[PDB]
Amino acid sequence: GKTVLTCRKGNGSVYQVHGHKRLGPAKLRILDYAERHGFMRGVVKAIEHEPGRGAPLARVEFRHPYKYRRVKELMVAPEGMFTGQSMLCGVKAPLAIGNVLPLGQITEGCIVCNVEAKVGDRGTLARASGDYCIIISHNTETGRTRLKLPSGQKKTVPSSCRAMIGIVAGGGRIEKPVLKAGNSFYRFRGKRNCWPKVRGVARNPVEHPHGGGNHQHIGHPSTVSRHAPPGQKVGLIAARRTGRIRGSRAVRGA
RNA sequence: ACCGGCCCUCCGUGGGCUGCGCGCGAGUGUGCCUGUUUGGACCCGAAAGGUGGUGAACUAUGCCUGAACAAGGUGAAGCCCGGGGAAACCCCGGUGGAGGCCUGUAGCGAUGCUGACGUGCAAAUCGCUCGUACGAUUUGGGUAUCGGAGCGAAAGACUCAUCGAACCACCUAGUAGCUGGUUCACGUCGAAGUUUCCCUCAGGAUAGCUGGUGCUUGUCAAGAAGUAUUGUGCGGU
RNA sequence: UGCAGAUCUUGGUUGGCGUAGCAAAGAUCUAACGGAAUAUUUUUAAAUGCAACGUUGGAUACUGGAGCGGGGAAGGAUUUCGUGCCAACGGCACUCGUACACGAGUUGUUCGGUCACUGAGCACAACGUUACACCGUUUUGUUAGGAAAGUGAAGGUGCUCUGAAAAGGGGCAACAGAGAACCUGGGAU
RNA sequence: CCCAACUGCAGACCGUACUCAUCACCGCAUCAGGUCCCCAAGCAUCGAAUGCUCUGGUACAUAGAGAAAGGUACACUCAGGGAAGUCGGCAAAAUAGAUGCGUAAGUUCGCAAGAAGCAUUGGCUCUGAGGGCAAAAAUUGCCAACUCAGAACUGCUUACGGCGGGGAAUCCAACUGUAUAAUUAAAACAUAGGUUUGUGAUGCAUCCAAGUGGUGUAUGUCGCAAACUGAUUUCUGCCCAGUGCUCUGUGUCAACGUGACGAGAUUCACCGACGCGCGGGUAAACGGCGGGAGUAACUAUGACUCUCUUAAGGUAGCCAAAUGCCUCGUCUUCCAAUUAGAGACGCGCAUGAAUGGAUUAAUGAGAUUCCCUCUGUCCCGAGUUACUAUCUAGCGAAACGACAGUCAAGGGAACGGACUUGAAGGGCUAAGCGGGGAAAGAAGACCCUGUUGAGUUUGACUCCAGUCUGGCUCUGUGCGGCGACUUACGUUGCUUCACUUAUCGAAUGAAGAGACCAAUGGUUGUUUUGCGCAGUCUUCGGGCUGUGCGCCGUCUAGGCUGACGCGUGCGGAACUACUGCGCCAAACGGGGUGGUUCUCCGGAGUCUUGUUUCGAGACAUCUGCCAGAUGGGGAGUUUGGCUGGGGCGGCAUAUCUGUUACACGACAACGCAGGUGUCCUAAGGCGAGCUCAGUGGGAACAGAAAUCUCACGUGGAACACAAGCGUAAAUGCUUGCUUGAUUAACGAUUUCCAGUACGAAUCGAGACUGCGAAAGCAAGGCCAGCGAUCCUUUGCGAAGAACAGGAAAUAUGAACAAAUCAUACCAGAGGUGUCAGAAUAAUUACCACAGGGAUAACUGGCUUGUGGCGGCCAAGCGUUCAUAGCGACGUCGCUUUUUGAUCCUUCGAUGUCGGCUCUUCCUAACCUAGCGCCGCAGAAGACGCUAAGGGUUGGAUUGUUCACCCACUGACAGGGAACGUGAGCUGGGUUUAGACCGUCGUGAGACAGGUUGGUUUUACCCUACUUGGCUGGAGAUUG
RNA sequence: CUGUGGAAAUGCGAAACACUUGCCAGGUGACCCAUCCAUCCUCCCACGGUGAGCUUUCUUUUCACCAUAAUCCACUUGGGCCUCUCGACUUCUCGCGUUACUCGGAGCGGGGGCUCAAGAUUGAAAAAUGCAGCUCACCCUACGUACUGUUGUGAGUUCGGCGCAUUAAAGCAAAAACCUGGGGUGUU
RNA sequence: GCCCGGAGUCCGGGCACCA
Ligand SMILES: [K+]
Ligand SMILES: [K+]
Ligand SMILES: [K+]
Ligand SMILES: [K+]
Ligand SMILES: [K+]
Ligand SMILES: [K+]
Ligand SMILES: [K+]
Ligand SMILES: [K+]
Ligand SMILES: [K+]
Ligand SMILES: [K+]
Ligand SMILES: [K+]
Ligand SMILES: [K+]
Ligand SMILES: [Mg+2]
Ligand SMILES: [Mg+2]
Ligand SMILES: [Mg+2]
Ligand SMILES: [Mg+2]
Ligand SMILES: [Mg+2]
Ligand SMILES: [Mg+2]
Ligand SMILES: [Mg+2]
Ligand SMILES: [Mg+2]
Ligand SMILES: [Mg+2]
Ligand SMILES: [Mg+2]
Ligand SMILES: [Mg+2]
Ligand SMILES: [Mg+2]
Ligand SMILES: [Mg+2]
Ligand SMILES: [Mg+2]
Ligand SMILES: [Mg+2]
Ligand SMILES: [Mg+2]
Ligand SMILES: [Mg+2]
Ligand SMILES: [Mg+2]
Ligand SMILES: [Mg+2]
Ligand SMILES: [Mg+2]
Ligand SMILES: [Mg+2]
Ligand SMILES: [Mg+2]
Ligand SMILES: [Mg+2]
Ligand SMILES: [Mg+2]
Ligand SMILES: [Mg+2]
Ligand SMILES: [Mg+2]
Ligand SMILES: [Mg+2]
Ligand SMILES: [Mg+2]
Ligand SMILES: [Mg+2]
Ligand SMILES: [Mg+2]
Ligand SMILES: [Mg+2]
Ligand SMILES: [Mg+2]
Ligand SMILES: [Mg+2]
Ligand SMILES: [Mg+2]
Ligand SMILES: [Mg+2]
Ligand SMILES: [Mg+2]
Ligand SMILES: [Mg+2]
Ligand SMILES: [Mg+2]
Ligand SMILES: [Mg+2]
Ligand SMILES: [Mg+2]
Ligand SMILES: [Mg+2]
Ligand SMILES: [Mg+2]
Ligand SMILES: [Mg+2]
Ligand SMILES: [Mg+2]
Ligand SMILES: [Mg+2]
Ligand SMILES: [Mg+2]
Ligand SMILES: [Mg+2]
Ligand SMILES: [Mg+2]
Ligand SMILES: [Mg+2]
Ligand SMILES: [Mg+2]
Ligand SMILES: [Mg+2]
Ligand SMILES: [Mg+2]
Ligand SMILES: [Mg+2]
Ligand SMILES: [Mg+2]
Ligand SMILES: [Mg+2]
Ligand SMILES: [Mg+2]
Ligand SMILES: [Mg+2]
Ligand SMILES: [Mg+2]
Ligand SMILES: [Mg+2]
Ligand SMILES: [Mg+2]
Ligand SMILES: [Mg+2]
Ligand SMILES: [Mg+2]
Ligand SMILES: [Mg+2]
Ligand SMILES: [Mg+2]
Ligand SMILES: [Mg+2]
Ligand SMILES: [Mg+2]
Ligand SMILES: [Mg+2]
Ligand SMILES: [Mg+2]
Ligand SMILES: [Mg+2]
Ligand code: NA
Ligand code: NA
Ligand code: NA
Ligand code: NA
Ligand code: NA
Ligand code: NA
Ligand code: NA
Ligand code: NA
Ligand code: NA
Ligand code: NA
Ligand code: NA
Ligand code: NA
Ligand code: NA
Ligand code: NA
Ligand code: NA
Ligand code: NA
Ligand code: NA
Repeated sequence: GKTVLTCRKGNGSVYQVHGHKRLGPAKLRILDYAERHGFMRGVVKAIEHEPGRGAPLARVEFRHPYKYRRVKELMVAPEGMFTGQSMLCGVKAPLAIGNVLPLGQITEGCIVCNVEAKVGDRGTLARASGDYCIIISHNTETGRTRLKLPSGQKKTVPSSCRAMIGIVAGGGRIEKPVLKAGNSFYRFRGKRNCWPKVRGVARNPVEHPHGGGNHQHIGHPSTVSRHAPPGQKVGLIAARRTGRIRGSRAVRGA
């Protein structure tokens, strides 16, 4: 046979991200001495749109801690951010929408976004259009905090990780029907080469495990093992169950 | 009878087997022809397999930076002015110019005549007719992804007239129980398509039929005869 | 070391045969001149030198500005110009020619490129891997466990010492992007 | 030294001609193909449509003459009828601009829509409406542009170009789009909408020979990766038994470990993970979703009942549907007539629910039926034009070419140009034509064979990457817990917890770590910080253990309490406010030392048993090496034979009996009738006694059949089994005793046969025996019942005796000895049934090669069962009467228009159904001519004779031949000619590649099932035929 | 005096309104459709002067031409802003404006000003050029010399108005080079 | 063939195959 399309994407030749018009990575500011002992004040200068992303971004301007110069950062904007607003980051920052605080300084039951999973990672959780986390409890003996992720899972992180108060802007994006193949064409223009999609049963036996036959059909169960080699692992991978879901859903993941 | 080897018995000047043994040597070197075997192997011929390199100017898809798209039809939202009504709200006339909207040039395609040509203008072209024509649109240059690999709105399509595995050189004069060929004269002889075994049934080995070289002899006849006679046996058509 | 055949190899010759044809894009006519291509006869004029070629004037007609108009890129590289010339070539013809021969022609402070920008991208150095570099990384601000700055602010001396500040090696990739100081007339071919 | 206005001098390098295309580029070429950019006039007109023209550019494409046939056309017209043509309205005709009026069902309310349909349109002369700019303003004056609406008069030959035909229905796909360059544009793909799965980064998917390597990821669940269905509306039923996927506590599974016997190799015991088994879940995972009886007041049907059975027994819906074999189903409608269309019905070979069911407005170069208009598609053809062909001037090929070119019959390799017999035939030739040359092209692609392949699949055989799992190593420090070992003290195997230096993850331009707040810290230190107590050692110098006291060692914003003590705190000087945009750098000062110059110290806290900082941490998410499972993701190879083709079937593949078999022996077929892969310690061996099957006469229950008795009884019984042969004081039956079913020095021979092996059998010699009084019989059950090389495995070569290897002691392990281990020689056993003995699953319609007429699918040839057409005899039918007309039970033929049987010709090719067109032949006579006969009154008919000269139709449905209806007629006969006729046509069907459905298969795929779409090439040669001309010749050229 | 004028929008240029690659911050480069108005230019008309065409009859007629490069100097239309009006919708429903989807106490409109963009006019260049006519005029062989002439309210047309500027789950590259300012140096 | 388990021993499992 020939190589399956799932394996060909791993080479990454014509299937890499389109990033010519992107503005760069969106991160919180570097954790330094000032943020660990006091607070730094910044000003929101502009709200900008980046192709391939749903949530808007904010340009915040700070003063350099040690030099006579200005530092410009690029972050994911929470809902309610406006131009001219003052942003405070540090252990002594107050509790308000748009501030960045250590997780141990936020009262249980608050809504946060842009949460670090490692101290100094500069934000890796709850970054999509309308997502947020919820603080559940603090453990002062071990200095750890418990969070509820947008997927419904619970995670424990060190209390020195930072987070932003509020929810990400741009929510409710997936509620509008697309109605046209042309609209999907423009949506994927800024992400990567992955659309349109051809079904496996419509291909030939040389290309896909589902191809071939005088009728269009899979001839074997479509649930495939976790240990299957690449080129054989297509269909529903290591599925614990199949079919229409009746009742309360279970929590996805491991 | 003797030499070597394996044995049996009543244990003898018994017995019975076995050797590519002995039994007054015949070998060895060289020339030449014929036969068997390996090699390119009497001459020409596959579909395949492997090692290393060259191609995205045809064509497939992504990216960067440029260019292009007559003339009409229909008439969405928003806005204006009038009426009706207790209200809620409803109605007419304008304006405006939306749409993977319609007719239709250029452009991009290729439905029918199963038209023309069919040793052509052409190793796919020509004529009418036909699809679409502000969009998932057409197009220049640059750049990125390939050979058990690349790319594909998927037809096993396309990757320089080559693709159900490209091209170039080499291993390679690849192997072929199968098809084709195989160059002077006269003379003496002259067949078989049957038996047994073989993954054997388009092929071999084996016996038979044939040729050559003879050996030992005889000469009217040995171990002669596809025939009779006499005698003596066999038989169930 | 002897050939009649292997859809055998390489040359030459051959009937078919002066045959099949040389039928898309409408079309030419006339006088004069040129040319060896005539108005060519011994044995009145027609019935015995046909047919065809270039230039100029006139006539007729086509292309019909999405042109058999005027300029460029890719590609080609003397096909450009003058004079001469008709053996072979332009599947008919040639006195014509993008044919053949002999000589000529391309001029920039300002036009295009470059000096001198970045893009999709490439891959020297450094490091790592490989039996073997002919392998990998090398723009998400950016090489390398990584000492890659050779520049020089204020100040002193005299008419040339001491040192503040600057993180992230060296290149290439656009003749349609960025950039770029000149216009008309000519009797000047 | 800086500058303004001038001025003086100098301004480097490469490109520059021409072209950019119906002749300069790529297509072998000056090729009707292809190739990016800029400039773009006048009139008609909505106009870059189309037609004509000024500027600029061309007259370059081989020409002249000129009404043959047949052709091509970006050329036309036809009376009357109007699809009767055809598979099919293919092709052509036809509608058409603008303005006014008007417009159906259905519908997602947007559309459908230009729905459908009616009317007007020329020319000329007039009239009205629609505006700007000025002024001392419902006024006056001046002036531009081309639309719209009317009136009178007058005319038509309906008159350029350009420009939708329309309607009623069924099937499929929602729509725009894509897509097999060069035979398929579609119902296929995509799409929006819907559902499911994995996954919180040390992740999921995944590239890669390898590394601190790479992609989705410049990302973070409203995300990324992997599948299925295919808009909206209304819905999506039951099954977890099978296969798969997935989640939890003890049988089995490997290395590594831990112990034993032994001198050691060897061997044994215990321990030992994932996985597989057990136990759950899961169908919008692959898939699946029944039989048989009876039963209601006429019959029918069966609401009802019973029965067998499943994991569940097809629910809502829909149907002779692109799915129904029978089948042209049955009823209605459409027509004069319908294998067609529509609407109904449903025990549906084999419909059915995201392998999606049902329905749908709009859309479609998609499939099908009907209607209006229109027509040369047809009845049935005719006339005209331009370019060819035709003749001439110039120029000038190819294909093909054994040799050649008149027929009839015959035989022949079964369809001759050549051969046999007959019949024609003077020579040369121009234009046509498609009967023959089984004409040309291409070593048949269909079918079969080869110990040839390739693409694809999986439950084939043998393996490899990837994933998971165990062991060791990487690997360090303490305090404990639970066991083990050996005579409570020492090691060790697992572990709880606390550490940090190995290692791992992340961030940062390695940008402020920890302490100073003080110990179950260290105190051998940069330039001289140690001092005691107790115990115990000593090289007599001083150590070690445990303890104390000094030293290392130290500052600070704020806030409480009594400058200065104590506690707290832990490195701190921040506009408010409810939410909204200001500037900050290259040091001021102050001390010490130098002469208000130059330097040090603060401003700006000190220190470092040292790690850049966080997180984890001796684990794995790390490195390497062994071990196990999984693993069509990938590699390699295989997938019997015979055969009235091959396949399915069968075994004629190794073997036994009777017959074919022709009176020695031998003899074929997928010939006939039957057997074999076993069974028996007795069913083997011997001695003795006896006589079987059956029949007849007799005896309580007792009978046709129980047991007893007498007689006859040539085997009619028995002998394991198939059959044949054989046997009577026995080869049979009963009984007694036994192990000849052992060993048997390589003795010889028969059968098959090569005079090989294997199996079976025959005649002997030697040992020890059995039964017999003995002679004698017996080393299986008479003849069928079985197996090479290599490899594995068992038995025999006991103990002693021999001054030496001998008649009589098995041999070797090569320098030699002791004990193990291994090997050799002889006789058996574990098996090859394809049986003289390879280790082996499918598919190809995407297909390939070498060959085969040794072999199938057409024609032809032999045959004629079957099909068709006839005779002879005469039981009966015919009011009686065998024979007007028929004729059973039987029997004799003919034909090659059916289909079978065979395999002779053709596989380096003879174009494979039907229709259209055209000619000819046959007679078994439908009509037409003339007759005989009747159950012939007339009329209409039945049967038969001579006779093939003439004739033999128009339509609906279907690809059809065939079939069946409507209508006309004198009649609507049957057949042949390579199942006449494709270089004559057509291409509907059949039979490639695309795609859908049903059934089958795990799958790739299959179906003589249904459906839609799918290049038809060449004549100029010879002959034949049709016309057209030139010209010799009687010794048919001469005598 | 130590740049300077104006209450303000912001103006003033012979050389001190000098320097600023120590440093920092902005901007230009730099990107967006369609409608409407519309540049350079083209085509039509009107006005008429040079030469040709036709003229049996008509035609104050038909045709050709009628031009101004770069560079430099000195009233309109549109946008933004300042000032005054002791500042408008006080009051049953205010006002300005576009073909068009709207704007105003966070300051409409009106008078007067400042500034930007696109044009108009005037002049230097520039008539000395170019194009036609005459060329039996005045010459002779010279490319020879004199001389004459030199309106649009139309219809098209992307330069510009024009962007924080299009459908948008689509939101329209970057850098060199250059410009200005904040601080600082400098003149008295 | 090995390990088992359940009945001198027949079945059910998990493994292993040079005549
Ligand atoms: K040889
Ligand atoms: K190539
Ligand atoms: K429109
Ligand atoms: K309709
Ligand atoms: K369209
Ligand atoms: K299509
Ligand atoms: K199509
Ligand atoms: K289509
Ligand atoms: K001629
Ligand atoms: K000629
Ligand atoms: K000629
Ligand atoms: K012929
Ligand atoms: Mg990238
Ligand atoms: Mg900062
Ligand atoms: Mg397909
Ligand atoms: Mg596969
Ligand atoms: Mg298929
Ligand atoms: Mg070869
Ligand atoms: Mg091979
Ligand atoms: Mg290309
Ligand atoms: Mg259209
Ligand atoms: Mg054709
Ligand atoms: Mg296919
Ligand atoms: Mg050879
Ligand atoms: Mg031969
Ligand atoms: Mg002879
Ligand atoms: Mg064999
Ligand atoms: Mg020769
Ligand atoms: Mg000719
Ligand atoms: Mg021709
Ligand atoms: Mg013309
Ligand atoms: Mg020529
Ligand atoms: Mg030349
Ligand atoms: Mg780059
Ligand atoms: Mg440029
Ligand atoms: Mg330049
Ligand atoms: Mg051409
Ligand atoms: Mg007009
Ligand atoms: Mg045109
Ligand atoms: Mg036009
Ligand atoms: Mg020509
Ligand atoms: Mg007619
Ligand atoms: Mg008529
Ligand atoms: Mg018909
Ligand atoms: Mg048609
Ligand atoms: Mg209606
Ligand atoms: Mg109409
Ligand atoms: Mg469609
Ligand atoms: Mg379409
Ligand atoms: Mg095609
Ligand atoms: Mg749906
Ligand atoms: Mg649907
Ligand atoms: Mg199940
Ligand atoms: Mg049905
Ligand atoms: Mg049907
Ligand atoms: Mg019909
Ligand atoms: Mg079914
Ligand atoms: Mg279901
Ligand atoms: Mg189905
Ligand atoms: Mg459409
Ligand atoms: Mg279509
Ligand atoms: Mg004949
Ligand atoms: Mg012949
Ligand atoms: Mg062949
Ligand atoms: Mg064979
Ligand atoms: Mg395989
Ligand atoms: Mg005999
Ligand atoms: Mg015999
Ligand atoms: Mg006896
Ligand atoms: Mg015997
Ligand atoms: Mg197919
Ligand atoms: Mg044959
Ligand atoms: Mg042949
Ligand atoms: Mg042929
Ligand atoms: Mg033929
Ligand atoms: Mg026949
Ligand atoms: Mg035929
Ligand atoms: Mg044909
Ligand atoms: Mg035919
Ligand atoms: Mg024919
Ligand atoms: Mg078909
Ligand atoms: Na799809
Ligand atoms: Na399907
Ligand atoms: Na399916
Ligand atoms: Na459209
Ligand atoms: Na042969
Ligand atoms: Na042109
Ligand atoms: Na460059
Ligand atoms: Na050109
Ligand atoms: Na030409
Ligand atoms: Na589809
Ligand atoms: Na299951
Ligand atoms: Na049903
Ligand atoms: Na029907
Ligand atoms: Na750091
Ligand atoms: Na066979
Ligand atoms: Na017969
Ligand atoms: Na007759």
